Amino acid sequence: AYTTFSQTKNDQLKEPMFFGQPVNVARYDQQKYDIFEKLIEKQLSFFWRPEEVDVSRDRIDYQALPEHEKHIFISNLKYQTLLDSIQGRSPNVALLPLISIPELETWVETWAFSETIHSRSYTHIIRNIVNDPSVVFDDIVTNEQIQKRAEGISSYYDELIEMTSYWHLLGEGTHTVNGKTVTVSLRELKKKLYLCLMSVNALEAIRFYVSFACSFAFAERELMEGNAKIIRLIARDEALHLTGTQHMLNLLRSGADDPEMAEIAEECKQECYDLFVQAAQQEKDWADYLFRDGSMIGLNKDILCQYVEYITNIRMQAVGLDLPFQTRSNPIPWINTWLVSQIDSEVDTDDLSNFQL
Amino acid sequence: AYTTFSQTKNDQLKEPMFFGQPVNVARYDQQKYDIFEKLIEKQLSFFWRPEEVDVSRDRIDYQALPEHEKHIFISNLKYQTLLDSIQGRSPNVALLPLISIPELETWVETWAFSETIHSRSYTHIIRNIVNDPSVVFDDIVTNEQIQKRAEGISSYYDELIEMTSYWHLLGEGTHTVNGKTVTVSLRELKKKLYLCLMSVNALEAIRFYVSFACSFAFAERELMEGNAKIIRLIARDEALHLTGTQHMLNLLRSGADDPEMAEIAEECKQECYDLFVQAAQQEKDWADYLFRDGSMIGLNKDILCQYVEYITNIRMQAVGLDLPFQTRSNPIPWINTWLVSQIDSEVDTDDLSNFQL
Amino acid sequence: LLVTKRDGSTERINLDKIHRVLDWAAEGLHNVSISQVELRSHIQFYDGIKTSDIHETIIKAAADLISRDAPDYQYLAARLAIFHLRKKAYGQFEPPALYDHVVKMVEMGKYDNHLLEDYTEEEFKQMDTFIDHDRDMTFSYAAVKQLEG
Ligand SMILES: Nc1ncnc2c1ncn2[C@H]1C[C@H](O)[C@@H](COP(=O)(O)OP(=O)(O)O)O1
Ligand SMILES: [Mg+2]
Repeated sequence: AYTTFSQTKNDQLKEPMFFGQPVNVARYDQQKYDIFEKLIEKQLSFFWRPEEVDVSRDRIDYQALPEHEKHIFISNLKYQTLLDSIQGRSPNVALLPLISIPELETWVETWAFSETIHSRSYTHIIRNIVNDPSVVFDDIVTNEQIQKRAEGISSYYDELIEMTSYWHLLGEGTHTVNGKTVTVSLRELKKKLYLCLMSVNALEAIRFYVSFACSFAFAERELMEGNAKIIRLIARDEALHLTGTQHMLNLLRSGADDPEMAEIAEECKQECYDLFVQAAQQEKDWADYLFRDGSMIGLNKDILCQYVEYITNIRMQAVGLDLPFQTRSNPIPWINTWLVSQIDSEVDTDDLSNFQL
Repeated sequence: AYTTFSQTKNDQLKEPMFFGQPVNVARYDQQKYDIFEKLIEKQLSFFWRPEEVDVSRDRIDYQALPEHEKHIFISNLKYQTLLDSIQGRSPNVALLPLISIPELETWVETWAFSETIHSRSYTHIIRNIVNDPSVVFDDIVTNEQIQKRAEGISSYYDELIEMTSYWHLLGEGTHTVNGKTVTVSLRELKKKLYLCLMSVNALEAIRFYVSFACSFAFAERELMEGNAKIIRLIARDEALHLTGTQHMLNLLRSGADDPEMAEIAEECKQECYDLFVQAAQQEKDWADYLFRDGSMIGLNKDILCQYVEYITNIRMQAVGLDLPFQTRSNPIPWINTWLVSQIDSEVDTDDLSNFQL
Repeated sequence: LLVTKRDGSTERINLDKIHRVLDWAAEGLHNVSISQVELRSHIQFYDGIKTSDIHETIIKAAADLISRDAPDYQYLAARLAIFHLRKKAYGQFEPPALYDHVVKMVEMGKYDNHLLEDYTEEEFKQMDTFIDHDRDMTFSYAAVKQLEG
């Protein structure tokens, strides 16, 4: 079963990332994988609060927008509030009961904590842009275009949480639970983790960056500049988050951590590819909904969908998957601004006399 | 089962603190209990990093200490590393699958995140005073004098985590799991949460403050002043943490949040009282190990045990429990410093003659 | 809000008109961005804004995006500028017949009248078959600015 302080003395440098002995003593003088120590330090150095950004002049800009541009802004803001709502709690609930090295345990909690700052900033943005924040928040759970992806994203988490509970309560084997037969396979648990991390990677490396394009496009018109400063801080955090899942996935895929895992990751390659392709398709349809009533300067359905294909190819290659879309150049290059930050008069007649004209 | 984004649109202001519908949308424009919003805002404003504190003098002071005072400092430092190792992960693993209002969910993650800074500072202190930090960290798990109370605190966490998993997988009722019959009682689950929160309160309000006395005693002699600066920042955080559990306990006990909970808190009143007294007895037992090789100016076994009884009465009364020890004044009053923040020449002869001698 | 067309008429603003003209100018080019041109224009719309001022603004924006990393902007800005110069002289994209143009220009005093004395209408129509107006699509932006300037 899961224990909050395992009694066995283990060498934490030799444990795997997941499914080993639960971490007991939290030490930060040594790491098996120093990428997560660097991610913690980088995240701690980025610590920001939403209230330290001036968002007062954003209300003027929002009220002046056309009606279909209010819809684009608010739909993108509702979708962001949803995703970082899931991300606020899910890494803690889903990964902490599985982690067996301290540096990855602390990163997941730092990762999850920084997501709560993101959720707090969305309330800060909403509170300073609309008159009744309840109108926006109440629509997030019932929204037809959002809910289809909320259940899809959360299901990978939910299935991993469920198998983990069975694995802690019953252990590996074939079990009987109220008559019905239940098989708990550690190999199947490793498959639900790998698929979940893939879904989380596409969530933070594709879904959110499509959302950044909408937020930063308004800022390129010098509008919603308070929101854009906060989204810039979020995007700086988001780059760290997707780097974490990239290293987790590649370490699992390469078999460095678990010999069994390299083979399991190969059996999932087709399901992971379909997972990313479906994620890309869902965002294209989301862009189709965003611009149904019109577009704006610098962003329309084609431009945003082209960015979906551009950003997906980059992410899928980073985790060793086949490219589903055609090679393309960055359709919105302006988004990179937001994601990364006396004459010497002496003459010698003798030297000139050496000249033969 | 547990879901990371419950698809039911519910009024979060009307949910209970625990066991209600899992939190879906993370919003901070409204709270059922604003105490947790104030605690979040206050914890975020206290954000500090260990590396920004000068600890260079501390290596010299520690090496110059008598050997029996080295034992006091490092044993108290090992014990602190142990407790905040549990506190780093446990509120996240044990409480997040149960919380049903967003302000309390975010506070638990802010609470847990701040504990990882504590764990990181213990590494910062250790690595700056000893030559091989591995000797200290490996001794936390292998020393028989420390590990015994790891079992005390972690057992309340572990049992709540286990029953929570049964409650999510099977639901309430009498179930048969591999022949053996298993009963899942929501009333017994609420009883394990209340007992757990009581144990965590005694951990942060009693166990850690006994540890603060040792660190600050060295500072009153102008020794280990770099460690004392860090412990002062930790103690400021700890004051927020114990205020959190106090409000959770009192809200559950009063029946304001859940009427069923008030009845359960009455059945546990004796079990909770025994839990707090035992925690104090264990800290008395720990003080016997700290001073087995001698004492120091201002602190010995007698003085520290008096502080245990002094601080226990205060904490237990705050959560509506009977005082187990005799009333006494603060035996170390110096610790409060660290746990907060011509002639007028005029004469009137006519007035004088109206005087009778 | 309304813009003012080249013929003087007004109609409410439609960004698809700007999207379409940019998609046409960027067709076949590598490493160019319709989004970048619109955003770098920093176009300040006011009610009654001339549609010709809008086009001149997005020509300057695409022209200033010429760089080593995206050299094909030299053709995007040229195609936009050629399009703009067609409207200024003809009111439309397709140029008129060579003879009809020469007659109008000699009457306005902008061409030398010897053109109508040394060449017949049948000869002017024969030189119109020599002309390939698609060769305006082979200029770079610097070429067009020297042409119009
Ligand atoms: N209603 C509208 N709103 C905004 N821009 C427009 C518009 N109609 C045309 N444009 C843009 C597209 C062209 O790049 C530019 C002028 O091109 P044009 O086709 O010569 O002008 P027009 O259609 O006004 O005669 O103005
Ligand atoms: Mg036109």
